[PDB]
Amino acid sequence: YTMSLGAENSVAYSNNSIAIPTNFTISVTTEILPVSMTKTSVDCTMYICGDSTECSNLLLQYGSFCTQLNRALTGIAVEQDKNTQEVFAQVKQIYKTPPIKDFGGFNFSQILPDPSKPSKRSFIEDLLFNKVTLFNGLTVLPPLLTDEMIAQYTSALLAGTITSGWTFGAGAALQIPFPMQMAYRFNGIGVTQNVLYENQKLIANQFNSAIGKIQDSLSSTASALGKLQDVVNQNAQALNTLVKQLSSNFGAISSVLNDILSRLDPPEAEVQIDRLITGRLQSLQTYVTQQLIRAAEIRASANLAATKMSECVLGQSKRVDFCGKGYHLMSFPQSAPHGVVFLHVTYVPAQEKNFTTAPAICHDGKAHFPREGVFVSNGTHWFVTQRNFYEPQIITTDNTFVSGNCDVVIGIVNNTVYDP
Amino acid sequence: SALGKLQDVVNQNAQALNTLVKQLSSNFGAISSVLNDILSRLDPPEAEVQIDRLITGRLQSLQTYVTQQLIRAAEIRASANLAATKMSECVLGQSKRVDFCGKGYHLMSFPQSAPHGVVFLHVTYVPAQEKNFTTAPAICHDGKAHFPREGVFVSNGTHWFVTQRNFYEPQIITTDNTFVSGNCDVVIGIVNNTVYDP
Amino acid sequence: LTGTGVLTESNKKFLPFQQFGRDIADTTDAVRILDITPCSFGGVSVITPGTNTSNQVAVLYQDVNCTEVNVFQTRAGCLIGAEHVNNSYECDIPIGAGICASYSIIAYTMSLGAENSVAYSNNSIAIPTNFTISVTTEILPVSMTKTSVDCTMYICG
Amino acid sequence: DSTECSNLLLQYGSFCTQLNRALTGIAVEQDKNTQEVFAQVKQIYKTPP
Ligand SMILES: *[C@@H]1O[C@H](CO)[C@@H](O)[C@H](O)[C@H]1NC(C)=O
Ligand SMILES: *[C@@H]1O[C@H](CO)[C@@H](O)[C@H](O)[C@H]1NC(C)=O
Ligand SMILES: *[C@@H]1O[C@H](CO)[C@@H](O)[C@H](O)[C@H]1NC(C)=O
Ligand SMILES: *[C@@H]1O[C@H](CO)[C@@H](O)[C@H](O)[C@H]1NC(C)=O
Ligand SMILES: *[C@@H]1O[C@H](CO)[C@@H](O)[C@H](O)[C@H]1NC(C)=O
Ligand SMILES: *[C@@H]1O[C@H](CO)[C@@H](O)[C@H](O)[C@H]1NC(C)=O
Ligand SMILES: *[C@@H]1O[C@H](CO)[C@@H](O)[C@H](O)[C@H]1NC(C)=O
Ligand SMILES: *[C@@H]1O[C@H](CO)[C@@H](O)[C@H](O)[C@H]1NC(C)=O
Ligand SMILES: *[C@@H]1O[C@H](CO)[C@@H](O)[C@H](O)[C@H]1NC(C)=O
Ligand SMILES: *[C@@H]1O[C@H](CO)[C@@H](O)[C@H](O)[C@H]1NC(C)=O
Ligand SMILES: *[C@@H]1O[C@H](CO)[C@@H](O)[C@H](O)[C@H]1NC(C)=O
Ligand SMILES: *[C@@H]1O[C@H](CO)[C@@H](O)[C@H](O)[C@H]1NC(C)=O
Ligand SMILES: *[C@@H]1O[C@H](CO)[C@@H](O)[C@H](O)[C@H]1NC(C)=O
Ligand SMILES: *[C@@H]1O[C@H](CO)[C@@H](O)[C@H](O)[C@H]1NC(C)=O
Repeated sequence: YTMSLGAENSVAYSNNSIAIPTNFTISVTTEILPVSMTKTSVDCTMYICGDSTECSNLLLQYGSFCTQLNRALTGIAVEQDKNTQEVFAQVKQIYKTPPIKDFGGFNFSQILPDPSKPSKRSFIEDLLFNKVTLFNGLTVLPPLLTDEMIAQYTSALLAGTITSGWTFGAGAALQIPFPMQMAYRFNGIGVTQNVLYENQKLIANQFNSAIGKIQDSLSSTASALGKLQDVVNQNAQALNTLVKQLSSNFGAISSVLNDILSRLDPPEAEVQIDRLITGRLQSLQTYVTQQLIRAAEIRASANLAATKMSECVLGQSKRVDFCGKGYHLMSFPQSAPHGVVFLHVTYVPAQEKNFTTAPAICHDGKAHFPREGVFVSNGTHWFVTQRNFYEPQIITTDNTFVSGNCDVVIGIVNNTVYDP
Repeated sequence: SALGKLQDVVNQNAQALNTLVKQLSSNFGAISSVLNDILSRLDPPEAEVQIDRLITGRLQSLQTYVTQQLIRAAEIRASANLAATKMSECVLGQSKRVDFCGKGYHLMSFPQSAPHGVVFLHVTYVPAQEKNFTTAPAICHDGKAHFPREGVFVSNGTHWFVTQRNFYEPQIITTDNTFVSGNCDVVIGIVNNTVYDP
Repeated sequence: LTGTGVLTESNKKFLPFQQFGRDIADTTDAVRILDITPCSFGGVSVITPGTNTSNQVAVLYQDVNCTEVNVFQTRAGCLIGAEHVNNSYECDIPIGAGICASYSIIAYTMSLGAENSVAYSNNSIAIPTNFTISVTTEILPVSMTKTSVDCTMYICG
Repeated sequence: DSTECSNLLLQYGSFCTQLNRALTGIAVEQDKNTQEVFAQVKQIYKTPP
């Protein structure tokens, strides 16, 4: 068929009509970002020749490409370590969650470290690790930061986020009861603190339900970590392709160097060695170039991940869709085998209602504009509310300001303004 | 080693050029690394065979160097895009992004030149001398719940004040800097207090 | 068929018509039944606190269980010449697998940072009473040397 | 379409698969770039008459 771009709808746009939500949704979405890849070291002399002195002699008379390839691979490994350090080792102190989990009904046991010691990983981290499944001079250099240390970094970041908000990302951590932290975050997205202080129980229940939906999605729905799996698969495919190319004839009489040496005279043996060296060296050049390109891509992804950690996790971001769809509230990091997972907690408007607006109010031959919010009328009664939530208030001189007469404003209506 | 990044960049470039020069004087499987001796010693068929071999080797070395230079140029372009962005919203303005231009609340930045790069001196605000106070989500007065317009309600042990979030400026609770948004029967943590009406 | 490696008793079962056995990469693995496993090999790294600070060095064999050949064993391989201390310091020379070295040469596990527990409780906040103006230096390369190579002159001369 | 090329390339290796995989990955990446840049919404809104 021809793919459909999405649902087709027409929005009722009028010069005196607005739609304001009367309810909200706390939605938790998951974002996957690769942070690093496997550190592979290739010994060029061992790969091309395989501990044969004569092939090594012909290689060293050929040139110094081996040093260049080793330097490139070493630089790739150090870049991977730096990527891991920059994404994870950001906070200079390891914060510990207090034993009394009094977060005003906001459950966090699914992302907090489990006291039962499952390698000091949260239950979500355990599912993330379990969901992804991971001789010729080819070695795998272990990462500098172990999985437990990465988990401890994530736990410290998460504990600092809960117990201090964004204060610990800008200096010394300052304790906050985590309810006024949510009130501050609501203030950041344009919602007054009264919404939280009226619907705290509902907000906590919705947040726990969203975490549970993430629980079910990670438990049942597979292929949720497609990016990390794709990175691992590409690296494994490239390595396997190099391994397969090790046993190519390249125009020689045999792909086994030892067989050539034990069968053929030194002049013809060395010309066959030259052919094999040319082929294997070209294959290694191709592999190193692809590895460098992939390392650059992974470095860009890790820079993006570090920016997301610093902006979404250590604070509240006003950037649209940078930390999840909707008005971003907070983010929680979770460790992944070769990357990171961001649980973005966001505010989504819902349950909308029609209203009639007016730019200003003409009262006593004067134009009154709202300080913050918008003028809305249901039926024949006029009120002022806030943009992101329907909280009507009586129009009063305190929350409105006067600017000129009501002759130049287009769309102004006649209404009374209460003077207290 | 304060300017270690620029030093690393110039060292990498110098190493690449030095490696190219060294590879120029490599045998590449021929009889000698010099071409004039090949001309003066061999007959035209063998001479052109050795010249072809040397051309192939040097062409491979030059392509390797060019590819490395292209990768490094892409990385430097990314770094320069980052630098231009940092200049754009940290020198030409104030950035609200966390840790983009310094550890702490960024105030302003100053750019300075460098032999092959730029250096940003980020002036940032860092809180210090933290003190512990007793808080409440709202204040109950005349059967009504009062919330601060901006800031937070704190208590020093006996009296309740309202201050700002990033600094301690305690002020008496007043109807001017507080707003009423309901009663005291729904707010968790409500604390009874009086609000001065001027 | 000539080669270098270690002959080992094989638990795999061959067939009467089968003589050689090759695993992935089409390389010889088992020969008639004896398994061929090449002897241990790997890289050699040197850990030094710099020539001026000291003349002492430690040798790290990566991916080699060097019990066959001050000895420490880590997931990154084995280390010779360093005394294992059970303290926790900031990493100075990154060895790998969470293990670093510092100056006698000691090897330890990385200290992730100062550990403190925020005094988190309801109706309690921490508010600063003073400010600090901090200037932080950040360095970003903007450009590199523009080099032009004439291929005709370089290759031929 | 010469059999000698196939004969001399089957022993040369599997570079053709590498190049095809690289080009396929590039093509998939461009499709993803367009998809990410242009499909920021899932509803096709229409301007009122
Ligand atoms: C908002 O939705 C929740 C259920 O999601 C409901 O319990 C609540 O009453 C709604 N709010 C209003 C004002 O109707
Ligand atoms: C949080 O959820 C876990 C299991 O989902 C439960 O054991 C725990 O009691 C919950 N905490 C609160 C405060 O409800
Ligand atoms: C309210 O708005 C919706 C969509 O914005 C529209 O379909 C509906 O007709 C409006 N209702 C009234 C009474 O205008
Ligand atoms: C409009 O809504 C307000 C709610 O504040 C209510 O007091 C008023 O009666 C409503 N007017 C009409 C005409 O429904
Ligand atoms: C909206 O447009 C209509 C034309 O259909 C006009 O009669 C009306 O005065 C306009 N109202 C405002 C507030 O602009
Ligand atoms: C508002 O009232 C004034 C005075 O009664 C009148 O001149 C004007 O036409 C009214 N405006 C509207 C929009 O009804
Ligand atoms: C009191 O303040 C200190 C520093 O000012 C802070 O680190 C601590 O969390 C606070 N709470 C205590 C000691 O209960
Ligand atoms: C709190 O401060 C007020 C005035 O700033 C003072 O009257 C009172 O004695 C103080 N109480 C304590 C316990 O420090
Ligand atoms: C704080 O929590 C304790 C129990 O942990 C409770 O007794 C107290 O009433 C709470 N105070 C406020 C202001 O929420
Ligand atoms: C606040 O005062 C009202 C009446 O004056 C009383 O009913 C209520 O229990 C008081 N609350 C507290 C926390 O003292
Ligand atoms: C170490 O540094 C010193 C002074 O900085 C210098 O003289 C020496 O050459 C360096 N290395 C050696 C060989 O000690
Ligand atoms: C080395 O081998 C011994 C026994 O052969 C084993 O106990 C030890 O775990 C190995 N060391 C490592 C981690 O390579
Ligand atoms: C740490 O290591 C030392 C020496 O390796 C050993 O005595 C013991 O396992 C640990 N010592 C202490 C005091 O924990
Ligand atoms: C704040 O620190 C400065 C020095 O940085 C000092 O002069 C001043 O007395 C301090 N202020 C307070 C209120 O302690």
